[PDB]
Amino acid sequence: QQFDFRASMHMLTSNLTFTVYSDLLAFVSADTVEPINAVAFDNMRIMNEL
Amino acid sequence: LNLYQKKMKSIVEDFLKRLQIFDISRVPDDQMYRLRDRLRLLPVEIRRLD
Repeated sequence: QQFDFRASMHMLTSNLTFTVYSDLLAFVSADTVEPINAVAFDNMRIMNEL
Repeated sequence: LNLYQKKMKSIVEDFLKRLQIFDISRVPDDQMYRLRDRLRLLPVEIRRLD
């Protein structure tokens, strides 16, 4: 093929400046009550024989 | 008093002890609880209650 400039010159649509994140989750801050205080769908208290 | 945290495995222990003969450590937490289960239904002594 012969070469024709015009037709080979294309413009470019590119976004600009990302920052890709993996793992995710991590951003989650989470603690836990003290075991002696649990509950199931029940809501009364899992493990309740003092 | 809502003491949901003064796990009663406590009182029973002392109780039994105070009537020597019984090798406390050498008796499963179980029986002990059941022991509370019965105690609970007992009337304080006016004195006590009052």
